[PDB]
Amino acid sequence: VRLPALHIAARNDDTRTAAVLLQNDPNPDVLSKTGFTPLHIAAHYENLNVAQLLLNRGASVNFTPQNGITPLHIASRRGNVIMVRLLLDRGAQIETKTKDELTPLHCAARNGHVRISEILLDHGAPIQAKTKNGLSPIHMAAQGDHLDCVRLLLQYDAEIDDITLDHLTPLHVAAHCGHHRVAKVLLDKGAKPNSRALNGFTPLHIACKKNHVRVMELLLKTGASIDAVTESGLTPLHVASFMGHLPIVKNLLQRGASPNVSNVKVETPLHMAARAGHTEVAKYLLQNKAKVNAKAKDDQTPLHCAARIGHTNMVKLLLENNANPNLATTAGHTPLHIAAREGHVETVLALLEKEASQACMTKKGFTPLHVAAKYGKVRVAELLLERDAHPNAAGKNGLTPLHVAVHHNNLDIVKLLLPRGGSPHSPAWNGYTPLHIAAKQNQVEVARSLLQYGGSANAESVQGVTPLHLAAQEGHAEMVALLLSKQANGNLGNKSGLTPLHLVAQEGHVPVA
Amino acid sequence: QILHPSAGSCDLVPVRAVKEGTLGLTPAVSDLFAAINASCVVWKCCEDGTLELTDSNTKYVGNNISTKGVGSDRCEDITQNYKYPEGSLQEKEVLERVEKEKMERESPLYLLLKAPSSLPLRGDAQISVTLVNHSEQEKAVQLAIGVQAVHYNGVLAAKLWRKKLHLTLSANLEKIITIGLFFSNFERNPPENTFLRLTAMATHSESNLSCFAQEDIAICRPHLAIKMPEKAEQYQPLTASVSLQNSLDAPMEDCVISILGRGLIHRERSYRFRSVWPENTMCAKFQFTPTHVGLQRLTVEVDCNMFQNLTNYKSVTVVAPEL
Amino acid sequence: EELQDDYEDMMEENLEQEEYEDPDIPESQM
Repeated sequence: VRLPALHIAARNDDTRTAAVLLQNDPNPDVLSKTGFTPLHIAAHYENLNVAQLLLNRGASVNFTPQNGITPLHIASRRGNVIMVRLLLDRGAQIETKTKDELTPLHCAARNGHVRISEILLDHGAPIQAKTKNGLSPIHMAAQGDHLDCVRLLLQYDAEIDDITLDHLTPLHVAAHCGHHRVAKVLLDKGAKPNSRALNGFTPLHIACKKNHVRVMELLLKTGASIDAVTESGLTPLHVASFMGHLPIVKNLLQRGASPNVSNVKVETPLHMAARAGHTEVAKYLLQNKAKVNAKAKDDQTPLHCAARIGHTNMVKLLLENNANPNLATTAGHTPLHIAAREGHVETVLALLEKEASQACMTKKGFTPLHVAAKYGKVRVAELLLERDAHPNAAGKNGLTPLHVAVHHNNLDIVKLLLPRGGSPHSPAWNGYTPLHIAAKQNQVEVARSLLQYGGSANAESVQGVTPLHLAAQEGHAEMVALLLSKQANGNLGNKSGLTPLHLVAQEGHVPVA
Repeated sequence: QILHPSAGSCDLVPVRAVKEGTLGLTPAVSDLFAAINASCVVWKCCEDGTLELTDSNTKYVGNNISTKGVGSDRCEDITQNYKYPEGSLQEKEVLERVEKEKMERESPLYLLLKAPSSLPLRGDAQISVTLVNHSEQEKAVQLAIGVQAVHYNGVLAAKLWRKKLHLTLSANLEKIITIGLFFSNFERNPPENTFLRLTAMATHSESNLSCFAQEDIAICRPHLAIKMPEKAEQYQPLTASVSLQNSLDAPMEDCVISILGRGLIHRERSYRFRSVWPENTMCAKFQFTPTHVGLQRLTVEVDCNMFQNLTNYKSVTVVAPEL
Repeated sequence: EELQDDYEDMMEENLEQEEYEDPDIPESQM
């Protein structure tokens, strides 16, 4: 687990120990466990004397380990100007690539070594060489905020609009990393300000995504399009409002960016600031032009988007300005419906304080109380029933909130609806009562609550079917015994005369019979 | 490490401590951090005496932190050693931590000012003021433009130019105003080694708030071009030609040129060249013998009645004679 | 102290093999 003695001598620049070792063992290219020769160590630490000794004793100046890191690569990465010179005079190859296709110029430019980069360029290094991801040395210089390296590479006729495999120009990289000085040099040297990435992202889009305000001002000063869209229709205000960067949003709106723009999903910048919860960005959007009641796909408002995530103070902000809670989607869902689905009690309370109508019904026929009863939201149902909610509201199908609480097996909603007015004697379109559903689904505890509040076990459907008929047909012996102790008639027949024993015979449950 | 004297005693502050806002490591981290992270608040001084807050453009501090490059006469930017990129997550973290430590211890109008980075000496340049009305009604806006000479340390030198415009902005309309910044309009010549503070101030009706922007403009002097071979032999005569183009509005009089440089010229040699009329060129040749082997540098200084201490340099590698 | 760099693990850490690689090209899909 210790290094070979020649590596240790190379690290310490000990030429006497190295000379003794090479007199004993004449191999200067002894390999460590990682496969690095002592020349690699000498190039890393810029130990000139031991490097000259090793090269005079026959060390491979162009040694290539499995990862392809030559000593010239290490000297260029570390900034060892004198070692780079010495290796170049002894025959170091200038175009050799690593496993990720990095040249020594890539290593020099990534770490911003201007002198080394100029030395390699003067020896014929390829300035347009690419890595596995298509990064030229100017990309690596722009990524590291190496202003003078970018300047030197541009002076050596590097392509200012070279793209990576992701179609990223050096301006794109400068905008992504927030290096406004590199971006300034590139744009003053003629870089295109509206270059498109793979997803149609301009450098302005990336600057507005990462809250890089100085890059944004520098781009807009040099003729970047403020209304440029991506493939999805994203404006820089859509990106800034979604990410919540208030300085970017304020600067874009001050300069005259349109705030009522839409994308494929017909979403607006206020929609993305409601769906993300940035109340201050949305507040500034509404001070300027913004349609608070604007509609997207599926007829969704920013109130719909704010109610889904449950961010309460945005709901209060949107509602206080001009938002109308009674607006509904294509499926008929008002923001009260969405808030009741996710159990957002504070959002429901804020919506209800601003005249949200619980009488609004979806296409299926569901009030917000229905949705709470379907999804088991007992805090929302408690708050709705507290303030003007009809427990026996029904649509065309006749389903009440008690129907959908029993159907989805929400005991807490059932135990909350019954004392407040949820009637057990409410028939559906087919005449089914809430006790009909419990008896079929073997909800014994729900049935006990339904029976305790006056549920009738002999209530009949449109075809004469009682809950005892459904319990016996489904083979629920405990349900049948419960109903039979609450005045259920076991001899009662349906329209065709079928008794519960007939329905037991059809399916074959011995314990029920 | 950064040497930071305190009016006294001196402190050694690591650059990383300033970058990370490690206030408490050394006593001077707070001052160095405030040197490159403070915010600028602009107040308008009304003639009534009341001090009104102004809606001003962001004045960034700690810009282009520069030092001489290694192995070259190029300029290296080391701002990333002192600061995270503006608006980044790391800068946000550092700023919030510094704010937390200090707290524990203790509009319808938009103005955009476009200015060139330099104004030629006794020369001409154009500036642009963009005003954007966001109100639904038209605005009677008083736009005030000022030019002031400021020293390197921010001390006000002299008031050079003021300009008052009266514009009407249509509702939801952007207006671009181009103003020519001419040296001959200045009430007095700027003092030497000073910079130009260009300010714009837009006030409308009785909104009690004024848009404000400012830009620092450097004064650009004629380029001193030095022509000299890249390599020179030791103990052999070497000729360096120096050229200057008179791009001013007056002749260059009382003209003195000096040449120096350690390893090429013993002390300095000053010469007189003829007066240069406008749009003409000086072209002076100097012969000297380099006597020290190595990478040397020739420094040329030109003096006249229009400008003084105009200095340019050129590097020459002096090589040993062939054996 | 002063002898940790003589070992293969420490020298591998010192040589920083990750800086001779293309790390990634992040996009941060929104």
